[PDB]
Amino acid sequence: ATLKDQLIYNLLKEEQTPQNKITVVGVGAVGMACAISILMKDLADELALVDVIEDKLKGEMMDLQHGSLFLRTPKIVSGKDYNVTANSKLVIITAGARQQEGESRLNLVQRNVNIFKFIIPNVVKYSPNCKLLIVSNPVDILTYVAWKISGFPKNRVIGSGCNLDSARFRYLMGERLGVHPLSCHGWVLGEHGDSSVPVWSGMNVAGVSLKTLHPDLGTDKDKEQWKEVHKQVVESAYEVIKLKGYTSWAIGLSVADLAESIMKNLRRVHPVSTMIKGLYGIKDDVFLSVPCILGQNGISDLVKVTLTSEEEARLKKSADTLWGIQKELQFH
Amino acid sequence: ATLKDQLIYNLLKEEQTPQNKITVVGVGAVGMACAISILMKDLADELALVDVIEDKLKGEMMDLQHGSLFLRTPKIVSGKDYNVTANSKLVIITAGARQQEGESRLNLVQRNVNIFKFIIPNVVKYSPNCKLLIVSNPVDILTYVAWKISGFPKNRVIGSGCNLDSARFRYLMGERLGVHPLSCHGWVLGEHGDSSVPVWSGMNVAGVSLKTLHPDLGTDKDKEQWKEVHKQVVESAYEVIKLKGYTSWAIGLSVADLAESIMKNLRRVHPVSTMIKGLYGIKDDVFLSVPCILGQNGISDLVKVTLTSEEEARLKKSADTLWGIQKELQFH
Amino acid sequence: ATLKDQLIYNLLKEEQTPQNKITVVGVGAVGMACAISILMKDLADELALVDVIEDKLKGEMMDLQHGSLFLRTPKIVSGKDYNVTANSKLVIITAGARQQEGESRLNLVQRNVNIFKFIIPNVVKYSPNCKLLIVSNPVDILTYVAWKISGFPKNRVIGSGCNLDSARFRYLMGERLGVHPLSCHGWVLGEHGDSSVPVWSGMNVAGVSLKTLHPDLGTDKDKEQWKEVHKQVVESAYEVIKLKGYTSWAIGLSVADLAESIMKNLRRVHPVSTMIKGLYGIKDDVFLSVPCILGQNGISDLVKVTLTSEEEARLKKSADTLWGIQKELQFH
Amino acid sequence: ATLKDQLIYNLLKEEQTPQNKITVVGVGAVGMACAISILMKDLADELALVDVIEDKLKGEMMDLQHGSLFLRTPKIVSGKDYNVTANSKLVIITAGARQQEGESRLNLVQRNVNIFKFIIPNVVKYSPNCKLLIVSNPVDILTYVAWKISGFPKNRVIGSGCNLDSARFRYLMGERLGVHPLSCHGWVLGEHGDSSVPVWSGMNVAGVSLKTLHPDLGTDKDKEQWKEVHKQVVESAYEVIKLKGYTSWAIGLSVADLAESIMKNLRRVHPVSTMIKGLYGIKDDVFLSVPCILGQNGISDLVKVTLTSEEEARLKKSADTLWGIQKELQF
Ligand SMILES: COc1ncc(-c2ccc3c(Nc4cccc(C(=O)O)c4)c(C(N)=O)cnc3c2)c(OC)n1
Ligand SMILES: COc1ncc(-c2ccc3c(Nc4cccc(C(=O)O)c4)c(C(N)=O)cnc3c2)c(OC)n1
Ligand SMILES: COc1ncc(-c2ccc3c(Nc4cccc(C(=O)O)c4)c(C(N)=O)cnc3c2)c(OC)n1
Ligand SMILES: COc1ncc(-c2ccc3c(Nc4cccc(C(=O)O)c4)c(C(N)=O)cnc3c2)c(OC)n1
Repeated sequence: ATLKDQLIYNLLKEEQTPQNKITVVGVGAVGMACAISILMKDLADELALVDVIEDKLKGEMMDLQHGSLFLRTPKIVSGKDYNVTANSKLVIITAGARQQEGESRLNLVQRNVNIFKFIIPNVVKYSPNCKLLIVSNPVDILTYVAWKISGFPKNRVIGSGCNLDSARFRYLMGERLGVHPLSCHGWVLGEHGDSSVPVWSGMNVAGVSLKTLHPDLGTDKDKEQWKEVHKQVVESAYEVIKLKGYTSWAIGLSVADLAESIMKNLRRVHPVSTMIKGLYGIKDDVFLSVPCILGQNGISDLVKVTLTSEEEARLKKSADTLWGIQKELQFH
Repeated sequence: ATLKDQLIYNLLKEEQTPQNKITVVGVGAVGMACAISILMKDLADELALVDVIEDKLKGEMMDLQHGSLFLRTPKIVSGKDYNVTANSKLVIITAGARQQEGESRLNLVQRNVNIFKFIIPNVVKYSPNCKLLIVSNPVDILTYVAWKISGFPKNRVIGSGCNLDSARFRYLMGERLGVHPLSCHGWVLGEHGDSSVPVWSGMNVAGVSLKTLHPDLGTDKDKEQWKEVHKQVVESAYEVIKLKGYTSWAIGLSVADLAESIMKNLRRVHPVSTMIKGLYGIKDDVFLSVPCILGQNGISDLVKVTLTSEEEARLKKSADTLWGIQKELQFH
Repeated sequence: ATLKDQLIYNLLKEEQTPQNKITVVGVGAVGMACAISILMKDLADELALVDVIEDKLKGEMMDLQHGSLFLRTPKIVSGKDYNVTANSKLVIITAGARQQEGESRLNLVQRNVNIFKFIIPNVVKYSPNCKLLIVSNPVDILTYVAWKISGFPKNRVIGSGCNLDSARFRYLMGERLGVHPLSCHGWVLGEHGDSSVPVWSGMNVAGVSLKTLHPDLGTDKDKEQWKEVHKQVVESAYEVIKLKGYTSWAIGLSVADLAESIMKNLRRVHPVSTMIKGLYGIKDDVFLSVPCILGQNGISDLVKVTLTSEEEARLKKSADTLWGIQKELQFH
Repeated sequence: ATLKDQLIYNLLKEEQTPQNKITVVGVGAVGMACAISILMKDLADELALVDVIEDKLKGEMMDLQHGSLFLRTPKIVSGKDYNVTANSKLVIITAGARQQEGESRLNLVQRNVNIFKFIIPNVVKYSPNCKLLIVSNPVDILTYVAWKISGFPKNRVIGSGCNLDSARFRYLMGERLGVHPLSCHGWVLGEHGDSSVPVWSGMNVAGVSLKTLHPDLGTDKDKEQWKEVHKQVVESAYEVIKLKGYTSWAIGLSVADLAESIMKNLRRVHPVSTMIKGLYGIKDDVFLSVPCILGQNGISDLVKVTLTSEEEARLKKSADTLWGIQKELQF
C-alpha cells in the first residue's frame, strides 16, 4: 500500500500525447529567453528542450522545472534525442553554427546546412505536422535551408525575420514621439539585418501618416534624420552584443509573441521571413520578411504592401544576394 | 514646428512621479531573471536596474527595452548612480561579494557587509519608504546586514529565504504524487541552506496529512525514503550550478512571486527570512525562514508553526550559528 | 479583384479546424459569467454559446464579439443549433428548468432530465470526445443524469460540485484569520448544498492544522463558533439571491478555474462532483464532490480524504437521499 | 487564547492607504461589466462599488468577494456613502438619468446635471486627486458636465467617447479582411452616436492605406459598400439592445482597457471625449472624441488628425449642436 496509493485512487491509466506542445531547439541565451518568455505567456501545456550539450540542457530543464509552482505549464522535458519533441505544435530552432574567426559567410551557412541536415529531419520525423519557426542566423537563409530539408509546405516554415526589427523600430519611434510602442506603427521588411527596408509610407500614429505630414521623411535632406532611426534598428544587436555579449530578452519576447499568434490561432499580422518568389519581381526560392497572417497553419496569407520603385529594388538585391549564397550550398 | 509637434498637441507636460516602481540591484543572472520575471507579471510601471558595470548594465537595459512593445511596463531605466532608484516601492538586492577559492565563511560575509555599506544607504536615500527584498546569499545573514545598515524596521526588510526552497520541495512532492505543485503542500523552513527544515507535520494534499497516513515519513526507516526529497531540495543550486554554471530562472520566478504579493498587497503566506528573536527559544538578533504574511508594508505578521523538539533544535542551532557569524561582523 | 484580395494575397485554403474550443450551454447570468471569465483567462481559441432563446443569444454573442479587440480568442459563435458546438473540448452546461412555486423537488429534477434528454445527446452528437462540466442545479443529480444520458465514461463527466463552496469557505476563513484565501486551506465535500461537509481535520494555514491547535474547532462548545463559517457558506447562494436575485460572478470565476485545469492539463486538485460508488461505503451510482485531480482527460484520479465516521455518515446519507431521487427518474 | 492567537504572531502595524484603487459608480450592467473586467485584468488593489440601490450593491459586492480566491484584488468594498470611494486613483461614472418615452434631449441632460451635482461633488470630496472616467449614458455632454462640476483640470476628466465605437469598427474591419482586430486599424472620432466620423483615410493593415488601394472606400458609389461598416458601428449599441436588453460586455472591456492605460501609465493613444476647444473651427467649450495619449495623469497630449472638409465640418456641427444644448444648462 504505497503512500501515493493510500492518498490517491487512480481512475484512468490512459493518455499518451499532449495538446499544445512547444519544442525549443538549442538552449543558448536566445533559446532560453524564448523558453522563459513562452512559459510565462502560458502558451503550451508541454515544453521540450533539445540540444547536444548534455549537462547544460539538463541544468536548464531542472532550473525551469523548479519554478513549476509559479507557472501554468505542467510538463517540461529535455533530451539530446529528438523523441522528446514528439507531437509538437510549434518547434522553434535557435540552434546553429557559431562563427569562426576567418570564416566566409558561405562556410557558416554551409555548416549550418550540415547541422540542419541532422536537426530538421529529426524534428519532422517526430512532429510531422508541426510548424517550424526559425530563429537562427542568418535567418532568411536558414529558413530556406529548413524549408528545403523538411519539405514542409511554405506556410509551415517561418523565419523570426523582421518581427524583432519592427519591434525595435517601434520602440524607437515611440521614444521620439512620447508614445507607447503599441500606439506607434511602422514596418521593417525584407532581409533581416543590414539591408532591411524601413517602410516610411506605412508609418503612422492613430492613422495620421508621418510621411504625409513630413514629406521629406526617411531621406537625406530629412531635417529630422529619421533615416537614423533605421540605422539604430540595424546597429542594435551589435551595440547590444558589444555592450553585454548577446541579445536574448527582446528576441525571446519577439518569438513569444510569434508563437502566441500561431498557438492561439489569432490571425494577427507580423513581418516574418517567408517564401516570396513571384512577389516583387523576385524569381528565386528566396525568403524575405513581409507582413504575414500567422495562425495555427502558420502563414495563411500575406499582405501585399506598396513599395516604391526605390524600396522594391532593395528587396530585389537582398534576394539576388541571398540566392547568390543559397545556390552554393550542398545538400547531397 | 517639428513632426512630433504637428501630429501631437501637448495639453500639459507634467512631472510624473513613479507610482509602482521596482528597483533591481545587480544584473547577474539572478539579477535579470528577477527583472524579466517581474516585467512579465506586469507588477511595475517602472523598472530600474543598478550596477557598477555600466557597459553590461546598459546592454541589459536596452535589450529589455527593445521588446517594450511586448510589455506593459513603460519606463525601464538603468544607471550606476542610485538616483535612478528614486521612489521605488520595492527594491530587490541580488548584489554581493564573489567567493574566492579559499575564503572563509565570515570574511566573505564581511566583504558582503562592505558592499551593503554602500548599496543600502544609497537605496534608502532615494526610496526611504521602500521595502527591501534581499535575494543575495548567504541570505539569512545578509538580510540581517541590510536591516542593521538600513535602520529600517523588521517588516520592511525581507529575505528571499526558503520561498524557493519550498517551491522545490513542492515540485518534487508533485512529481512523486503525480499532482501539480499548486496542489501539493509542504514547508521548508529555517536556514536557507543545508540546515533547512522540512516540516513533515505539514505535508498534505487536499488537506490530508501525509504524516498521519504513512508515519515513517521523513525518518531513516522510511521505506519510501521521503527524506531524499529534502536532500534534493538542499542540493539543487549545487546540481544545477554544476550542470549549467549558475541558477536563475527558478529564483527569478520565485522573487516575482514575492513581488506580486508585496506590490499587489495580497497578504499571502510565503516562507521568507525575517527577524525571529523570541520564537522557538531563539534569543539573538537573527533572521530565518518562517511562514510570513506578505503585503504592501512587507511582513505584517508571521505564522506560528508547531515544531517537534528536534525541529526546534535545528532552528535554534541554525540561529546559534548565524549569531556566531553575525557577532564578528564590523559595521562602523 | 476586390479590395480584400488586392491587400491580402492568400496561400492556404483555411481548413478551419478549431483546436481548443469550449462551448457554453445556456446564456443565463451564469452562462455569460462563465463565457466572460473564460475569455479573460485566454483559455480558448473558439467559444460557442448555445441556448433556445434566439434573439437573446445573438445579442450576447454580438456584444462579446465587439470586445474582440481586447481578447485573444479569435472566434466567438452562437446558435439555436448544436452544430455550432462541434469539436468542443469542454462543454459547460448551465441550462436547466426554472422552478415553479408548488412543484415538488422530484418534478423539477425530472423537468431537468427532460431537457438534458435533448441537450446532452446533441452535445455528444457533435463533440463525442468532449468533457462535460455540469453547473446546472441540482448539480450532483444532473451529473448522474448527464453521465447516464451521455454514456461518456465517468472521468469525462464532472459536476461543478462543491468547487465554489470551498472557495467561499476559503474566502471566509481568510476573513477571520486576515489572510488571502489562497493561503487558507479547507475543503467542503459531499452534496453541493445544505448537507455538504466541512472537513475540519484538513483545515490549515502554512501546514498547521487549526483542528490540532484548537481541537474544539467546529463542534458546538467551540468558543469561536467556527461551525458558522460553514453555515455562511451554504447560505451564501441564498443571501446573494435575496440581494441581487441570482449569483453569477463567483460561480463564473470558479468554472473558469475548472476549465483552466482541464484545458491546460494542470492536474490540480479541485473538489468537484464525480462518481464515488465504491468509497465511503457507497454502493449506488451517485455523484458527490471529493477532491479530484483535473486534467485534459477530466477526472483522472481522486484523493482519498480520511473522514471521521461522522463525516462518512453524512456522505452516505447524502448518497441515499440522492439515489432515491435518481432511481425515480424517467429516461427512455 | 483565540485560534488566531495560537496561529498568528502579530507584528506592529503601519498605516495603509490603498495604492491603486478604482471606484465604479453605478452597479448597472455597465458598471458591473466594468467591475469584473477590471478585476480580471488585475488593475486595482481596491475596488469600490457605489450606487443608490443598496440591496443590489451589497449583493454584487458579496458575489465578487466570494470569487476572491480566483482574483488578486484583495479588497472589494461597496456602499451608499461615498466614503467607500476615498483615495481612488481612477473613478469611473456610469450613473445618470434614464430617458423616458416622452423626454427630450434637453430635459434628460438637465436631470443628468442634477444627479451629477450630487455624485461628482461627492466623488472629489473623498478622492480629490482622481481621474474621472465618464461612461454615463450621453457622453460627450456628461463628460463636459462632470468637468464643470468637479472643477478639475481638463486632462483628468475623460469621456469614453468613441473608444468603444473604434473597437467595433475594428472588429467589423477584421471580419471582411480575415484579420484580427489588433492588426486592423481604423478610427471613429467625434460625437459618439449617429454623428461619429469614420476616418477612411487612416484605415489600414500593416500601414497600407485602404482609401489609397480602393479610392471609393466608404463613399456612396462604393461597390462593396464599406460605408455599411460604419452605419453598423452606430447601429450596434441600439441593436444589441434590441436583441439582449442593454450593452455590457464590450463597454466593460473598452473601459477596462482605458483603465489599464491610465493605471499603468502606458501612454497608449485612445479615441476619447476630451475638450477640443482649439481644433476644427470649434471655438466652443465642448468635449468630442479625438485620439489621446492616456497616461497616469489622464489625457496628457492628443493627436491632430488631418481631416476632409467633410469630416472637419461634421465635428464642427457636432460641436455646434452640443454647445446649443450645453448653453441652456445651469449649475
Ligand atoms: C551524426 O549525427 C549528428 N548529431 C548531432 C549533430 C549536431 C551538430 C551541431 C549542433 C549544434 N550546434 C553546434 C555544435 C557544435 C559546434 C558548433 C559550432 O559553433 O561550430 C555548433 C546545436 C546547437 N544548439 O546549435 C544543436 N545540435 C547540434 C547537433 C550532427 O551534425 C550537424 N549530427
Ligand atoms: C563607497 O563606494 C563604493 N562604490 C561602489 C561599491 C560597489 C562594490 C561592489 C558592488 C557589487 N559587487 C562587486 C563589485 C566588485 C567586486 C566584487 C567582488 O566580490 O569581487 C563584487 C555589486 C554587485 N553586482 O554585486 C554592485 N554594486 C557594487 C558596488 C562600493 O563597495 C563597497 N563602494
Ligand atoms: C426535443 O426538442 C427540444 N428542443 C428544445 C428543448 C429545450 C428545452 C429547455 C431548454 C432550456 N430550459 C428552458 C427553456 C425555456 C423554459 C424553461 C422552463 O423551465 O420554463 C426551461 C434551456 C436553458 N437555457 O435552460 C436551453 N435549452 C432548452 C431546450 C427541448 O427539451 C425537451 N426539446
Ligand atoms: C441630494 O441627495 C441625493 N441623493 C442621491 C441622489 C442620486 C440620484 C440619482 C442617482 C442615479 N441615477 C438615478 C437614480 C434613480 C432613478 C433614475 C432615473 O432617471 O430613473 C436615475 C444613480 C444611477 N445608478 O444612475 C446612482 N445614484 C444616484 C443618486 C441625488 O441626486 C438627485 N441626490
